[PDB]
Amino acid sequence: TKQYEKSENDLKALQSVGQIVGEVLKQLTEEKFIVKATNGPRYVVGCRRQLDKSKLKPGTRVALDMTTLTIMRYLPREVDPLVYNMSHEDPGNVSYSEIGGLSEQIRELREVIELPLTNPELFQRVGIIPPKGCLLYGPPGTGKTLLARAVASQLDCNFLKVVSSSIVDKYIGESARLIREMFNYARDHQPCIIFMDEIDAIGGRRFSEGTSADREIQRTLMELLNQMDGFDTLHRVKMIMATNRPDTLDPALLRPGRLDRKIHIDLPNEQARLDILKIHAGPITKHGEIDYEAIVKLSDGFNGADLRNVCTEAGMFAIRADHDFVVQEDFMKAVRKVADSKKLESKLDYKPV
Amino acid sequence: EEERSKVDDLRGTPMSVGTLEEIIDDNHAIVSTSVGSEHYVSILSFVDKDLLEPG
Amino acid sequence: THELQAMKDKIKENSEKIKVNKTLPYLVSNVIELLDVDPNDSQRKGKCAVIKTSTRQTYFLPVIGLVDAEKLKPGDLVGVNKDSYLILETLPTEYDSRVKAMEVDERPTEQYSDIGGLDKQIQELVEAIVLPMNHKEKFENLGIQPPKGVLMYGPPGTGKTLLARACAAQTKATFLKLAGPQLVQMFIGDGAKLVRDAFALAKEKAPSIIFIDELDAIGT
Amino acid sequence: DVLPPEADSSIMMLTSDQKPDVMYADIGGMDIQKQEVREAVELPLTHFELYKQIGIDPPRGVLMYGPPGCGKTMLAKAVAHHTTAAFIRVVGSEFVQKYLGEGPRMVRDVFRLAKENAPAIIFIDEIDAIATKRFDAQTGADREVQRILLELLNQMDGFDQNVNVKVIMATNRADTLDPALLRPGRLDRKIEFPLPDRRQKRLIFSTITSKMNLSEEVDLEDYVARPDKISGADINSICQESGMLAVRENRYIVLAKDFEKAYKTVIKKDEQEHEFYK
Amino acid sequence: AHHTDCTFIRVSGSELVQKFIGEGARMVRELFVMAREHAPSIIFMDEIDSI
Amino acid sequence: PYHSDRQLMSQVAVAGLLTVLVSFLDVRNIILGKSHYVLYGLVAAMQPRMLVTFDEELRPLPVSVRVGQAVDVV
Amino acid sequence: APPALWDLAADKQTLQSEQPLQVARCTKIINADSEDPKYIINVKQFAKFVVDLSDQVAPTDIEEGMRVGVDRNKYQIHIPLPPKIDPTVTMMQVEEKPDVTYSDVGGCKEQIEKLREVVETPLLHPERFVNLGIEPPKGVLLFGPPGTGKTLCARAVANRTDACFIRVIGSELVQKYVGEGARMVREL
Ligand SMILES: Nc1ncnc2c1ncn2[C@@H]1O[C@H](COP(=O)(O)OP(=O)(O)OP(=O)(O)O)[C@@H](O)[C@H]1O
Ligand SMILES: Nc1ncnc2c1ncn2[C@@H]1O[C@H](COP(=O)(O)OP(=O)(O)OP(=O)(O)O)[C@@H](O)[C@H]1O
Ligand SMILES: Nc1ncnc2c1ncn2[C@@H]1O[C@H](COP(=O)(O)OP(=O)(O)OP(=O)(O)O)[C@@H](O)[C@H]1O
Ligand SMILES: Nc1ncnc2c1ncn2[C@@H]1O[C@H](COP(=O)(O)OP(=O)(O)OP(=O)(O)O)[C@@H](O)[C@H]1O
Repeated sequence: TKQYEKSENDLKALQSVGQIVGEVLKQLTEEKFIVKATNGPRYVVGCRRQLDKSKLKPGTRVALDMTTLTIMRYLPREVDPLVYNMSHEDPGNVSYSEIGGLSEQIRELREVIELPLTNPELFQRVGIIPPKGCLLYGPPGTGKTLLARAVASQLDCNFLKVVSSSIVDKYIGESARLIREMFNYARDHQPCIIFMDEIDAIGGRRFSEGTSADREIQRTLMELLNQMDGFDTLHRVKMIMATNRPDTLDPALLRPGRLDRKIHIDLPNEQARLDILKIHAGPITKHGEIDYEAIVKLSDGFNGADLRNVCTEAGMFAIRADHDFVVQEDFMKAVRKVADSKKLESKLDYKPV
Repeated sequence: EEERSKVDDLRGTPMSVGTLEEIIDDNHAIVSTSVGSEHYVSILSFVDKDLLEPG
Repeated sequence: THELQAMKDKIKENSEKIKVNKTLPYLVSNVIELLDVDPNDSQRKGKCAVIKTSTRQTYFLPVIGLVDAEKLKPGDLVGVNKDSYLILETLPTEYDSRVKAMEVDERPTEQYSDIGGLDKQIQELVEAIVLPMNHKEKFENLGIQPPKGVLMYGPPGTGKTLLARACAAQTKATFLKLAGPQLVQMFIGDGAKLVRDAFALAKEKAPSIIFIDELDAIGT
Repeated sequence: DVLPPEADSSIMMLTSDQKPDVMYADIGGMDIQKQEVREAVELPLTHFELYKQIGIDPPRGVLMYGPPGCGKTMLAKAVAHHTTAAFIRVVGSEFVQKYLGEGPRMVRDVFRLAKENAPAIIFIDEIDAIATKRFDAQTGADREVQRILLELLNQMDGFDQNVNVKVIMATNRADTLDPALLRPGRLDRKIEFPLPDRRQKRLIFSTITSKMNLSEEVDLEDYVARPDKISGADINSICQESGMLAVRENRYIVLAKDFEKAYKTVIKKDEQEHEFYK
Repeated sequence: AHHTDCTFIRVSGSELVQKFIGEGARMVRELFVMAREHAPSIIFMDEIDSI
Repeated sequence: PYHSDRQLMSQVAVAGLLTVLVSFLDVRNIILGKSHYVLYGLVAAMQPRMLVTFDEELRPLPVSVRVGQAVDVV
Repeated sequence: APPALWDLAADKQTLQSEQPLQVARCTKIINADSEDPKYIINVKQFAKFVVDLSDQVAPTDIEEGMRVGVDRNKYQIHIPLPPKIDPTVTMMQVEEKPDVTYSDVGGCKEQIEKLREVVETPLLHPERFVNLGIEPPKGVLLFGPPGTGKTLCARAVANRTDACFIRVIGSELVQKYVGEGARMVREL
């Protein structure tokens, strides 16, 4: 009964209007602060005595009065898409074992990614500067977002998710300044890891001068490239990138410094195909007879994806046979045939480097 | 005579230069001026409302 | 012991006073979540959050008033009335017009009985669409991953559109038509937020079915 | 009243008390391009008088090109150890706002605090983003920012005569740059970073290897031999990839194994099967 | 043109002479309109002499 | 063709529903429409004038009850 | 001048009618309907508002994405307005007036017979096919040497009886800044 009156008394405090945000450009005096609103207009105001004048500093997010237009309260930093870049989730861990190959790539990115974090000493002794970047590309094969995804959910620490389609921004390519601010919050939560999916479009060449989109895209690219040309230490931030074709990425990204490492996925060997087939035979209930070398002999040149879809094709073809446990003869039939249909639709899998 | 000293007050002294977007049979015409300003204006004066045409 | 009804009278009178601040949660606004406490210069504690506007502007307010930061992570659409700069109610959901509702299908009258000669490939289709609906328990028994994308190709006709939309009317589940070139837009990457909104309302209406044609128009 | 001046707005100046990174002793390749940077930067910076005496007018316009390899911004990082002056570090894109009217305030402030701090130096990295022709009003705000390029261009005629500014600039592609800038009278200096040669090879090998623990087995001559037949590069970060094939281990003092294996690691693309023309 | 005192003009001109002069058209009639406003006038071809 | 008049007077009469004046209009257009048998032209080409027309058309100017049918002699 | 005299003399009643319904700025489409009374709305002012309607409008007349009039201060929906379109391009294509009647055909009969009964007969006598239905075909095609193309179209204009038809030239579809002709063809 009385708790309600507590809420209603809270409304009495809600009779106070929200204040207006702004930035601190400079300060002319103690009663003259050169400020700007997030909406563009600039102002000069004094302020009350609850501030610490030195704490103010230029380039400071503050809140202003609705009439006096002066600082009462302030907050250091804010960013909307960040927590959503941190909200990615992936199972595994164990999937890092489930992927099969590729071993030397797995351990390679484990070293150049994880090792600068935990052991800067090994690097600083030999005199070598740690690589700040890496590149992945399929689908000559596939497993990019899988592997790197299980590295994000594997190493944990701090990690940032980026799809290349969120930098679109429509008017005023300030998704550029979202790359700047995003890198600043990567300097906040550092050490951090950066995903980059589908980097071809946000990596284009501006070969032929044309239209508008290509130009402002190239502008955000200038932001990227010059923030990897620092003027800044990116040691503590990691960047992982995946795209179809390593062709349109321009020599600026192809240049070390900005992009130190280059690693690819290749079509899985019948050994790795064997292994991933093993881990894909686990969840599916099977008949007592199992022979993997049948499918390994028959299946050649598939993606790892095409192979797991081949296993699912076996089982979902086996829902017609209505058997709970299913023989691998039905798997040889449906796997073989429908797999070869995938290979008839496998047109133009041959990509540049 | 008196009409010249009348309609000028209503339209005076300042008036914006607008652009006719489309016409509704109410004599209300959806209009457009910088920026994104639509509206309904029913007037019988100076018109010529047939020959206006959008744009 | 009867004074509890007196406080009841004042909480209802204040609720009536809340109604005048509840009319209307006019302006739509975007949120940036924050929980902050400001020491001085003696002490002031609580929660304070950041807010955008429909007019692209941004404010900073002591936490609403009515509902608390229980909702949400930085959201939007929170209803706030003009100069109040306080949110009486947090409203959903999402957006937007043509993008929100591209298609809402009652049902086309035709069914698979109107076509013939496809019994094998319509067995494959009726498989891929029907087996997650009713037979999901069979999958969890066998440990099966159902299919998602299913490619449909051939020169008209065929008549694969009457196939997909007929059996789509036989699904009774939520169904959204879509045209391929619709994703071509006026500004950079509008089609992106378009498709994300599509799959968001699809995930809301789950299970559902979305049919697109002329993918090769936008898939070059 | 007006700005004090100059109290900004934005940017701001400095950040160069916590910077630059390392001194010009890093790179030893150029020795000529660095001399044009020398006479075109800090010979005018120390003497405005000797020019009027000898009767030759020094331009403030500086333009660098040729990448990759990098060069470029490392000459600025090295200039901040050379010189004590003003330093403007602005990404060519960084200033594009929601309101076109913010551009002129930003760049105008840049120039009035530049001449306020004169002797001064201003650097904009890759204006190629803002150097292309465009019409439509949406990007027409950016047509107002190339009108801003012409604004600050008129102001770059306004620094003359004498005191002062140094406008240095670089780009990854200079094709689309509209000639009004480069055309004589404003930016008069065209600098081109050359691909490293045998001098630049040996100098870059020595300077990068001086910062790593190296074995007495490792030879620099064979790698100014076979990679010099093709590369090219970026040679620096390729030796860094050698120390990084040492950082593949668990390694003590790097061997020619990780060197040669890093030169074949990054990179060789062979042309051609069809090369039998020759 | 300096000793003749007639106003001196070089042809396109980029990019931004399409801005100041006219909107979009053949545009040499609008440039020719400027040359009609200021007469006598010299039009130079700048430069398009290149390899 | 008479079908188009049939469709216009057929669709406009769907309203009101009666509103018997619609069953008055459907015959109204076909007075002159299906009357025929006389061409005018003007009346007339010889420069006389129709006497029933001016007469009758002067009364319904304040049209009230049966004056419209008196004029409907036409 | 007399017509302009009476034209300018109606402003006295016009200003009395000018006080009400003027607030119609601006046209606005809704986005969702929160509850029974309340509708969230977006206006090209780019501000967005949740509000009711002017109670003379029946609340069941509103649909999602419906351009509706407004009282700007209350922001309430004033009147639902049907048109959401159109850029002048389509009404530029909207066609009127006949010319070049049938007998202007140059003796082509089977052609003119088929391309005639395919449009007139279903449109002139719809009940006939509904009786025999079946169905008349969706559309037709013409082509050949220039003589005579597009002129039999003019004949379709002449013999056209009641419902107007919209001519569409070929080039107005293609425009630069891609995605324009799409909106075009869709909205037409
Ligand atoms: N080596 C692998 N081990 C396990 N699963 C794999 C492997 N390679 C691909 N897959 C399967 O492929 C699917 C997609 O993951 P992946 O990151 O390969 O997509 P992708 O590489 O972006 O595809 P594409 O390159 O064809 O666009 C996953 O469901 C995954 O199970
Ligand atoms: N095998 C068939 N069975 C039943 N109907 C058919 C068959 N082939 C063609 N049709 C008929 O042809 C008509 C035209 O359909 P059409 O072939 O254009 O559809 P579609 O090709 O699937 O659509 P789209 O052209 O977008 O691919 C349909 O009304 C359909 O009834
Ligand atoms: N002696 C040298 N010769 C060439 N490059 C070097 C030398 N020493 C260091 N570098 C490279 O220069 C890079 C930094 O240069 P900078 O920041 O100027 O890039 P940039 O010139 O903007 O890039 P780019 O010119 O490729 O677009 C370092 O990553 C380093 O690998
Ligand atoms: N068979 C015909 N009957 C009547 N008139 C004809 C015939 N052939 C040509 N003409 C006359 O010749 C003129 C030119 O033909 P028209 O321009 O209509 O064809 P077209 O428009 O060139 O065809 P297309 O649209 O394929 O270019 C027309 O004005 C028409 O009156």
